[PDB]
Amino acid sequence: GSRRYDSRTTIFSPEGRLYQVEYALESISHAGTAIGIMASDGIVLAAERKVTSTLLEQDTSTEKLYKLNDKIAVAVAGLTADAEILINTARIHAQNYLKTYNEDIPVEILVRRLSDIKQGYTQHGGLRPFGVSFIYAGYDDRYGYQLYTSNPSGNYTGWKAISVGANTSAAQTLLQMDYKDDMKVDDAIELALKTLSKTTDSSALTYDRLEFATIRKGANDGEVYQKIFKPQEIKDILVKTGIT
Amino acid sequence: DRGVSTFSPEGRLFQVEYSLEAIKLGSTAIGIATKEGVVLGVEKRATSPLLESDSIEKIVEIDRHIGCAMSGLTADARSMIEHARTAAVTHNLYYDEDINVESLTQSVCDLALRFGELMSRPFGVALLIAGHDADDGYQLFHAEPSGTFYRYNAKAIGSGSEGAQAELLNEWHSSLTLKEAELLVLKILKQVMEEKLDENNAQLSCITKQDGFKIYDNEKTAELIKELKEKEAAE
Amino acid sequence: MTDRYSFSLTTFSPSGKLGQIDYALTAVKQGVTSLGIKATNGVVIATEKKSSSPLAMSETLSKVSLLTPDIGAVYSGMGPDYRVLVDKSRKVAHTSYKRIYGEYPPTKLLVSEVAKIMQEATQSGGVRPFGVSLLIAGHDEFNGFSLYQVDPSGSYFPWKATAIGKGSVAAKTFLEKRWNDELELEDAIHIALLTLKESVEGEFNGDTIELAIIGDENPDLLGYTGIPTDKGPRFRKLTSQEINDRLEAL
Amino acid sequence: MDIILGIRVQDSVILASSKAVTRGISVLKDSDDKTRQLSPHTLMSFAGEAGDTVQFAEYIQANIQLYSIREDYELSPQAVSSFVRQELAKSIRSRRPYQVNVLIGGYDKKKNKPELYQIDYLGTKVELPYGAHGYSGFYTFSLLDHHYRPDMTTEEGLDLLKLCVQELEKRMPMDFKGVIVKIVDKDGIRQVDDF
Amino acid sequence: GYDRALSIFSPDGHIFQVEYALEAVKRGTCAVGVKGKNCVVLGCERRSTLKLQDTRITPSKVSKIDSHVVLSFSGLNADSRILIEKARVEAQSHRLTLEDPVTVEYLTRYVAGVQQRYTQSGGVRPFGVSTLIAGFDPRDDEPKLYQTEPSGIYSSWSAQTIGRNSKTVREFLEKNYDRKEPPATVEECVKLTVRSLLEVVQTGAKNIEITVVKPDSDIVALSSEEINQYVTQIEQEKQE
Amino acid sequence: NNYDGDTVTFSPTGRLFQVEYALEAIKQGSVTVGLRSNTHAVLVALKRNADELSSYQKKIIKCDEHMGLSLAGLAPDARVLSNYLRQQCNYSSLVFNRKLAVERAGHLLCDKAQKNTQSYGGRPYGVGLLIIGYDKSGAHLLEFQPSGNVTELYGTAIGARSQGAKTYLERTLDTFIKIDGNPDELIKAGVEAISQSLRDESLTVDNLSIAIVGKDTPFTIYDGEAVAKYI
Amino acid sequence: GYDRHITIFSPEGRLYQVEYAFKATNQTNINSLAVRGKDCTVVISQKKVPDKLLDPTTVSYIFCISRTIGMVVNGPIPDARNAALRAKAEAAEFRYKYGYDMPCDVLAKRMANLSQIYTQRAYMRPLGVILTFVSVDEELGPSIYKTDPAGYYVGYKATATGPKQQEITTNLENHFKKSKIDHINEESWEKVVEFAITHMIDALGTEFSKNDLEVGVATKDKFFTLSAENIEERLVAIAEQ
Amino acid sequence: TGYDLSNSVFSPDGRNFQVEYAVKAVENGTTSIGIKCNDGVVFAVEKLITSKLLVPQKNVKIQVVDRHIGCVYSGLIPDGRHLVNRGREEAASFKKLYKTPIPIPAFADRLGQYVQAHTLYNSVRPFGVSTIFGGVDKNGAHLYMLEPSGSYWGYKGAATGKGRQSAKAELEKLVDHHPEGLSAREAVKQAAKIIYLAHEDNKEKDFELEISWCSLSETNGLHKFVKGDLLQEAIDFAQKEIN
Ligand SMILES: [Cl-]
Repeated sequence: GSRRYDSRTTIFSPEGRLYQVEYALESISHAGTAIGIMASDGIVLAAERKVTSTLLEQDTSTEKLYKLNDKIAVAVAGLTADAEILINTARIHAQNYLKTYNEDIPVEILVRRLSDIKQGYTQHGGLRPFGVSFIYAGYDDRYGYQLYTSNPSGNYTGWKAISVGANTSAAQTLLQMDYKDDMKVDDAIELALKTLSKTTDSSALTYDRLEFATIRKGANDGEVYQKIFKPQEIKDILVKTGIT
Repeated sequence: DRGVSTFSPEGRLFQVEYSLEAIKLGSTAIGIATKEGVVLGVEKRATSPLLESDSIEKIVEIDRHIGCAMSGLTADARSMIEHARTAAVTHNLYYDEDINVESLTQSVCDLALRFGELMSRPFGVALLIAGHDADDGYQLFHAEPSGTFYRYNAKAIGSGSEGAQAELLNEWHSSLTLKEAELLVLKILKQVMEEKLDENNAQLSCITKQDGFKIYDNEKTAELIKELKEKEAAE
Repeated sequence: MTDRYSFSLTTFSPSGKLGQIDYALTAVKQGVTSLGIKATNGVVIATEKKSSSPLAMSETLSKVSLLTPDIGAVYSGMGPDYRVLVDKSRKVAHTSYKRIYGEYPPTKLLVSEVAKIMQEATQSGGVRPFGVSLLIAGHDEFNGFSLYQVDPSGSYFPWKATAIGKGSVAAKTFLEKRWNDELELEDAIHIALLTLKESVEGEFNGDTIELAIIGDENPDLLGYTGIPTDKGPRFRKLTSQEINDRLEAL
Repeated sequence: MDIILGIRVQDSVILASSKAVTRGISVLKDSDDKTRQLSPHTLMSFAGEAGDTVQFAEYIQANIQLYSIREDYELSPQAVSSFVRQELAKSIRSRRPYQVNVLIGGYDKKKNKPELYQIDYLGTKVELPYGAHGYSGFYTFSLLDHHYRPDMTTEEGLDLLKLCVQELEKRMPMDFKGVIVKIVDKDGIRQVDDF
Repeated sequence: GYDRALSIFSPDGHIFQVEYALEAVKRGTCAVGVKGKNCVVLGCERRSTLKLQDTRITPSKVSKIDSHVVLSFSGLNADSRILIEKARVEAQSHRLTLEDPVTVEYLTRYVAGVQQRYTQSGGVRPFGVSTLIAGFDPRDDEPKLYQTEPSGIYSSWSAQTIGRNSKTVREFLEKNYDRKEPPATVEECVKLTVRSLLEVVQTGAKNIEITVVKPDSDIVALSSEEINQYVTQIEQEKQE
Repeated sequence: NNYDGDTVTFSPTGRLFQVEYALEAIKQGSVTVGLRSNTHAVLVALKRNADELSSYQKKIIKCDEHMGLSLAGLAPDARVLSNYLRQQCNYSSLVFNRKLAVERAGHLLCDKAQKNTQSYGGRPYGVGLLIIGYDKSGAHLLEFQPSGNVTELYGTAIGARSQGAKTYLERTLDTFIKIDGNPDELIKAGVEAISQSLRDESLTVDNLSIAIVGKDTPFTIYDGEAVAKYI
Repeated sequence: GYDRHITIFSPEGRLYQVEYAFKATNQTNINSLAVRGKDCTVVISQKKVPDKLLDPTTVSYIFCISRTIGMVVNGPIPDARNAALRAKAEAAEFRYKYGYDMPCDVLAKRMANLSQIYTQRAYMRPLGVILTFVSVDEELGPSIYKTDPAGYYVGYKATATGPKQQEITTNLENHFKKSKIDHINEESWEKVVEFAITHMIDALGTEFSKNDLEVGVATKDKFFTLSAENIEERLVAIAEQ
Repeated sequence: TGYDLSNSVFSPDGRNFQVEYAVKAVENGTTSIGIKCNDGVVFAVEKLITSKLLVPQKNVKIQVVDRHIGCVYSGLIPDGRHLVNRGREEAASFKKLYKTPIPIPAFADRLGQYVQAHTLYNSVRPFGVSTIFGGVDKNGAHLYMLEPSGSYWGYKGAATGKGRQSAKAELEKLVDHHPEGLSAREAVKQAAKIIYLAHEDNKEKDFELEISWCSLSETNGLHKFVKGDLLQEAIDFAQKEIN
């Protein structure tokens, strides 16, 4: 029968590892680097695009940074199509919570839900896991500014600064060196771009290669603003920090 | 790989035969039937001295007139016990009477071969089901994961079983008293156990018509162990 | 008489590769060349009509397909896989959009829906991925003209111009030299015909080439008059004669 | 179940609920507490069809207590009231709807404000300075329209509530056997034992 | 649906998927449980490979199942959430129908039953998790500490450890824990728990988490500075 | 070899190995004999024990007042198949007020066994059955094999060493068929037939199991001191 | 090498089960041909009855799908009949739902889409057949549309299928290169059948008796197969000029 | 290699080896035949007497479908019964909806499509029988033979099982020597002879002859078993021809 052709995607190895999760993480290690840095007055999300071509329409393009609601955004590392399945589920969960309680979803609750979906694909159903790691950047009135990551295992953890995708070992050493707790958004912007500038496999870091975003509580009269940077605005912040 | 319900060339189900190997690795359980009652005893086998041994529940009540001892993957027994209890109570609800020991055993054994590609594998545990009813009197049954059950005058299961069974072969007779059967279970358990037998690492129980199924106190079993030591030293 | 293939047939290998997706991309590489170029006032998509026999009527086989009145699609790879995707793409444009909002979806969202269907064939039980890459050109009121590529993984990217299939590496280089942000639609058609001539071996004419545009509204192709807001389809497939006219000024 | 009242004052919410349980000809009980604590700073009173009332109240209680353990956090009164409303709005188009009307009195610890929500069996939610379900409101709303001020103390709120109960004891046909009164404030929920 | 028998017997009578789940537990960070005369303490390891963490918002290792019962674990973190959620739901369901909170033994028996079910159900793998479940029964002052594992067996322990290098800390506890006279106070019990973790942890106070559970729903988590005082006192006595 | 992993696979010579392996489980089972005359039909079964402390495994199962079987192989599979026969006998009675024909009972067992040999996931039944009965066309004896093949016979035997009893019956055919209106002599012939399959062990009081059905005789099972007469 | 057993991609981007289904197509060792007239569409196929014990009237690979649509199959008869029954059901259902007769090209598309599903879904095998659909369509006129185990389909001016398809194909190609038209310029279907048989004789290099051929003819509003005696009349006319 | 391990897999030839392996089970079985006559059909089968203990005339192999169709098969006997059970359901639903009894060509395709369906998936095994069947309908007599692949054709004479070559040779002589046709009573006699001649391939164990027939004149177009004097007359004719 059909048993012959079953890869068995949800089993332990003799060492007690999940084969498919480990191999999915190997896939993610080749994806473009994404960095999240959390400051006292905001969060930065910076990410490197993978497909440099002069003919790619950049201003209408979105492979890395996605909006989940007005308060929460994600940076993607891995298969973009897999990520969009999960993103649309997370957008729905947020609106279900808003409909039920008449309050915006707390960041951790959204993260846990997505992380539980990923977990399920490793324990039952016989399907391959999602080849995606997320950096979640968000704000709520309980914990304020929060950074999380999740990976194909369905495990999630909180961070002051973090990287996913390619060259994370190198990236995390550089962040651990220059990060301080009293840091601000403008300084964190500079740190994010400098870290990508050194870890990048490309010859030079340019505006056409980056997706950039900030979550500030520096809107008019104590609200929170999500800014997804336009190409010209990424070009300006590259000149300002002194990279180009 | 290969089917879960596959026959071997000798005409045996692979998974059933492999579950019998799991049962050999389990702790020893012994049952002896008499005209005064049926005795059930087990080796507890704590993995460490910090483990509170009284929480090791390898002897279990099914109804007032039916007790049960287990050996093998003891976690698998919980759903079998749950089914046995429900079957016993349900039959009392439908018929206003105690359920026969054989019928209860048969109901448990009907679960056994419900596996395939229903549950994904056979049970990895054998049961000694002991009880009393008005029709066939005091009875002891051995329920396997094959779906087969045999009645026994006496039976040992688990790691020391073949050694214990040969000893039960010589010692059992139709005129055994209940007191004699208690000592005989303690004797044979002490023989096959790795660690030295005492009230904390071994447990006795019985089922009589008058008092029903009773798990023995550690203080009561301790006296029977002391009585055993003296009678063996006596010759 | 059971579907027992409830498990994934695409899995991660030790190196992190999804083998079936890579192999699907290889099938796309073997397929005939197709391209897309975006102008200021339009978009063009084009491909070769590789006829399997001269007895076969190549007019009946449509490689360039209307999805909505303002959106068109072309492919490289396995033709039957493309055909069923066009059927599903047309239907999902109605079910998940037009029957809700009373208007056709914008290009990017229809692309997103097609992408979703292709992703699911990359993860669901008992199926292989689609062996095609699509080029989807379209127009909508708020985004303007656009051109998208969709791969077997479900991933999609917006392009100013690109090519896929057989001679895509050479064709993409040719387009990099010729493309600028001030191109008119006629200039983009001219560049499309020049680019496509390089990858074609045999005959090169209106009968062996399939080309369509997303351009101005065509009220003459609408089929009715009396509603000022309905101005006609922006999708138009160029005729055999219309292609040959432009090949003389080539 | 007959009379449930609620009044929101300066720094607290007071709920008053009748003690009688009557089946047909006989008053079976005269000490029934028609309320459940949903969280430490949120109390729900209820009235409606026999059986449905308690089943619904305990079901909501279980769900809010589950949320509290999972997040190690107390939902705001507004959030609890929206959850309750959705459950009732779902219920009304079921095979057999919950015939239960509720008042939710809570103290929001974030905003430092008392809040009173009135929700009927259809899922009709309103936030109010004072509320009532059933025939009670026909007598008590006019009173409260006259005597209520937003800056009243808890003691003034209790006196205003005595004036409501006296009016109901004078003019309503059913003997509702007095009321159990409970206060919800910054310090939690407590029962006024003498009323 | 995906029906494939993943947990099956092998010729030697072993279920490899269950045994390989125990290896996932062996990999997990160390967790320890010690019960005193009038308390239970749950100690947990935090691996210091992960710095630049946010300790406010990171999932804590000890989880409240109800106001009177706690659950810690060793193994796969994602798997543990599924057991914790099911246990939390069952705790409220028990209150709803029995009008009484769960006993610690009952909650353990439920979690253990879920773990067992995943060893003989089609299309699923076992949980790569062992748990320590601790607390006090309602209106009872006797301390309770139980352990569960992927197979579904459970049992009661005077003291117990699970996870990486649990062999070493179990060795320590077997010689240092006296049954005739357990840790009489909260101080004595926390000290013995920290001492036992200091055998394996090989770092100061950031890598140790302590949670004290007392009768009548009195659960509190110790801070870094409070734990660091125990670490200081243990090593100063050791220098002799 | 490569073609014995499941029941859905033919071998290159057109064989179904899983079915043949199930057939092997019957040969390992204890011996049981069936025979009949024109008036009565008899089952004789050698029951097997685990050891001296154990009971002897029951071999004979009653299906209706006029029909029953003896088993050899996996006993739980005999329980499943006998339960199915009990239900089909019962359906015939409740719906049509009709005792189920023994020939039709065989056809139903055949078709039930067959479905397990053609579909994936399932396994063949691991047991052989001897069905006796008395219906509107007189006494009947059937042999069931879990391949699906069911055969009507004057006499037969199945299990370990069953060839000995089967040869005896092949010689005795002309004698025992004529034993009409004499149940004790027909049982004697069955007990003498099963004796040809014995080695080392002999027929004791709790070893032997006999059943009979006939003209004015319901299906009744004899065990214990009830069979001491025939030893 | 389980990528050769089920319909998943090999490293080369190939589906081996589809390719092997194409080889099953020629198992019968039969050649078919289809051409278009002015008013008609003719399909001819070789008929081989090796066993004397066979009833020759029941041996056929031409099927009447609907009143207007005929289908000839190249491939084994079980798969041919599977395809025939489904096409009949699909044609009838189409008429019921949409109120007009299913066009030849639309039925071809539908059957091709079904074939595509078997190349993408693992539990279903491809059918080892090539299906040549013929009609005189009320909109498009004389029509030939052909489907294969890949789920490919296309319209044809004329076509051929079988072991010696290339020899027949080139013969037909060369005729249409001379005439410079997409069809057989002939009024009666009888003469179009005579053309079809003649050009198969030339291409295969074999003579035919009445029992060696099988013929199907589509006209406006009906498709029908010829009897042995109707074919004999055709063979006599070919020989006499 | 590995192409023969799973049903519905094409080999590089374009063959389904599992179906070809099912044919080997058919070739292993006893001989069964069919003869088309003037106004009907005759079926006959070889039943091997494994033992004296087999009750004569009791283990009936030929099966009726509806009241007008006869079915006989060689190979795995239970697989044949499963196919006839389905055939009976197909004939019943046809008669339920359309009133008229199922025509023989219609019935042939119902079996054909069902057998063919068991070559489409790896979750099922092909049928291990070749089935000879037929009867009388409104358009006259029809004889068919159906293989494990689902393949079937109409026949003047048909044969399958271990003695098929011997039988096929004898049937071919009848077709040549009787072009105007064979009578129903003649076909019964000839069917007996052919089974007796085909028994030389299974000559170790003695056998039992079983015949059935449908004929417009002799049975009113209904399926009946040949019994008593007419059976013995056919046995005597067969015994005379071998000697
Ligand atoms: Cl379709």
